[PDB]
Amino acid sequence: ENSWQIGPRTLPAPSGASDVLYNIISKTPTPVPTINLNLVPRTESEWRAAITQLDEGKVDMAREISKQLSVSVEHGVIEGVSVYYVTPVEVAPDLEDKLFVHTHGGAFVLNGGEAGTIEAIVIATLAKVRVLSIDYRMPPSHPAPAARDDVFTVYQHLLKQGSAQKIALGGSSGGANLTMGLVQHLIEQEVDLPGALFLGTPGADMSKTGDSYYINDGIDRNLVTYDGFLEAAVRLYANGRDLKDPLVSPLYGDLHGFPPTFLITGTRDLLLSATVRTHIKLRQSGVVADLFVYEGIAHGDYAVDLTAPETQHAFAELNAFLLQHLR
Amino acid sequence: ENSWQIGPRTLPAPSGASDVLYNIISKTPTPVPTINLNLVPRTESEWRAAITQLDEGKVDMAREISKQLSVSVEHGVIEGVSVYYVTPVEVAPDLEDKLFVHTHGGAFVLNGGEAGTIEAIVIATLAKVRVLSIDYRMPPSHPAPAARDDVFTVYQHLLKQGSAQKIALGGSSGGANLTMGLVQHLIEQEVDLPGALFLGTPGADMSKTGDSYYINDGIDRNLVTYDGFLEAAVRLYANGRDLKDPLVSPLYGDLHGFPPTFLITGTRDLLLSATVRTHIKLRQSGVVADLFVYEGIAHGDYAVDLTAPETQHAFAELNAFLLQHLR
Ligand code: NA
Ligand code: NA
Ligand code: NA
Ligand code: NA
Repeated sequence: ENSWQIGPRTLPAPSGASDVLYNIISKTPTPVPTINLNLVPRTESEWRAAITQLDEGKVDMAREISKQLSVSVEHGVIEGVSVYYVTPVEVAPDLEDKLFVHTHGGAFVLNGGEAGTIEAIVIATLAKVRVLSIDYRMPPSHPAPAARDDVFTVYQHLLKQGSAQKIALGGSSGGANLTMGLVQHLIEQEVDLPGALFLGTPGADMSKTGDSYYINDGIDRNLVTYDGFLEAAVRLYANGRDLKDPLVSPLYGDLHGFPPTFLITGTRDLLLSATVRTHIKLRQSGVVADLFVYEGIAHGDYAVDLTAPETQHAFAELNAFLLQHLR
Repeated sequence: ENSWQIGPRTLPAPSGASDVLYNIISKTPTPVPTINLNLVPRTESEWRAAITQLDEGKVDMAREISKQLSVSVEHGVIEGVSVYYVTPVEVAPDLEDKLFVHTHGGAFVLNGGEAGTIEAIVIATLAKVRVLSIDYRMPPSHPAPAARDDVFTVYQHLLKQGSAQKIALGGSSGGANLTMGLVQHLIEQEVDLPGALFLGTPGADMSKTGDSYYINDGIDRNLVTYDGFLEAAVRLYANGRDLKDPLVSPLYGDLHGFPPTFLITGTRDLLLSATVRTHIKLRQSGVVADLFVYEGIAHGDYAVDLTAPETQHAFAELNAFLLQHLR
């Protein structure tokens, strides 16, 4: 109760953002925290229903972007793990022998299958690099650490094929969580590390620790609130582990030895704190880490409209970051 | 009215911050907007009283830190401009021939005289570099562009003595504003630029534009709110100019050609948006710009307690930043 009671605030669309983002936000209704507050699956069957509902239309969006941008998206399997090969029409000359291994976002149970390729498609086209998106097994059907295992399995296979230094690894939210956890494991096991990491709005701390969980409650148009669904998803993922257990919230683990890391979030992101806390911990641990925070941007909004100047800039920066660090 | 109405929120002290910062925040009472809402000087006499009131105790803190850290703070005059030579006991070997020219924060009327040396002392001692803090003339007695002129006068004098490349320039809030405006002037006039800039919580856009003005209203324990005093101070500074005039809000000006820039802010900063929008605009303009956002930190909180790990880290990064860019 040493906490602050903040009165109601009024939040206008941000004229500081691009016209594209300003218009997106301006057309977004005030986020409604009761939906996510009331979406609390308890049974595996309720989970399957919630998940389907939340994933609705994702595949359609993915294919639409793919067709429009001439991105090839092809399902395959690597050592039993579902993957998607995502090839853009233009691969940067110096990224021609490089690979971006992508781990999709969503809160640990979302974006299975082709639904998870949206961000991979964005990265592929705009960062001009081939992407391999890992369709890792998720709860409720496949409790942790099935997802962790899948990412590790694909990564190990890739190292049989070529140098880890030519590989970038990452993604957003829950996938960024697996990415951080994987890298920590690799460092422990003295396995070769990726040449670079991408952590977009990472689910780095899934306990309700972080200013933005409180400050941006009702302000992040996508996650809206930690309470209800997100916490339930986190707890499903945690599978009995403490939420500050580094296996659940990798921010609490050691970040020394991390490859150069690129992080992105925005002023309205519920995971803004998770992101900047991670960026700071990386820097404090002697890691090259570049942070980008976009005015107006909520969780994942940097990869929702390819015409946003924010998005075009962000991935042009990612491209430059991959050119600098991958070899 | 395309705005979102956000319900009241509860903001606990941030466990993700350092213990030092957590205890500082935890001991800070809920910010109270009404005070700054009611502090609205209209007359020059009322300004002088408001300013005196707000500056109260600053010199004492400056002197206390100085003594405690063995920092020499010496008043002088350069071409008629009041300055403070701030010399730390330890200057980094490769910063021995370098100089950090500091422009104090406060909202355009505050921290005159020795009161302005606090951040200079923190920078000098933690970044291990000599600081020359410019005590520029401010409203109400000296309307803009007196401050602008004073900073330019000192800078021009310094270029007569040595290479601009050996000089870093910057500070926070209002001073950061002058810094941005000065560099834009220098670029226009084809004058040699500093080797590096420091923009802490910059007053880069002083119109009420920026998510953080709204999101962090009542959450920044220092500025608290834009309404009332801060707006009054901005308008006094503007002196009839539009608040988006680049001479008032340099974010709106051209940032191409800027030297490498180091920016710092935090999750609770009312000027978080000003900061990240500047960082993004700099990066979009081909400028080297490194952003640091600290969980829990509000306007200027990165230079308020030298024992905070946030502060120690931030200025160790600044040190590394100056070592890389000054030559
Ligand atoms: Na930024
Ligand atoms: Na001031
Ligand atoms: Na002054
Ligand atoms: Na940060």
